[PDB]
Amino acid sequence: MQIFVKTLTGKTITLEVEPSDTIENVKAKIQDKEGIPPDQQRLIFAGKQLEDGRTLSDYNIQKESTLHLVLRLRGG
Amino acid sequence: SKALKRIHKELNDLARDPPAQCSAGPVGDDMFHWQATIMGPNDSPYQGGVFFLTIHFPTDYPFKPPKVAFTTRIYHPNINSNGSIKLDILRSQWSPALTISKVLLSICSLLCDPNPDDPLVPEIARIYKTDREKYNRIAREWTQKYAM
Repeated sequence: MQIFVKTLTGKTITLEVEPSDTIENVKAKIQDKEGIPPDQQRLIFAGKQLEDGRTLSDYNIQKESTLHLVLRLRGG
Repeated sequence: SKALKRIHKELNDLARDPPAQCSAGPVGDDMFHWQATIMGPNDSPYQGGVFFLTIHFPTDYPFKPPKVAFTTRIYHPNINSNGSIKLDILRSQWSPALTISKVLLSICSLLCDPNPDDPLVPEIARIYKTDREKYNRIAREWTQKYAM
């Protein structure tokens, strides 16, 4: 299924993901499409910061959900 | 205050040996409030640009660092579009032994040599690392539109 990742510079990255993909996996897919290392990635959805070690279904990210990508300053 | 006496010593230092393509000084009647200009380094995408910075010396200077931000838009991995500057000596590696001259020279070094592995703008950092020609042509365009 496809989820959208909106960045702060205004890009919208579309990822092909599965409900069982973990946040760590999603960040790896963003690293694959955009080059940003996972430790620079801070993912927000439905008022929540997404934790590595939960899946997309843990936060109920369904088809065509829109995540927000911001900087994780610890990695930057 | 010991901050004021300190700021005068550093301004006098800058008047002794001014660092090339770097000037700075108080904006007006406020000695804690400075403005700086960085001339874009030649053999950088910023060549020909003049980049303005605001500098503020907090009341506890030099035990806290000066606050420094670009007011000229600049395309850089460690400088966001607000002019906020990610540079270690402005935060965790500040030392009362450092001067505003060394701070300015560090920002000039950042322009010619960014730290893309610890960026403030991850997208620009990736462009700089993986497509330097694109980084250069964007930074030149931004220099032309905003710093000239």
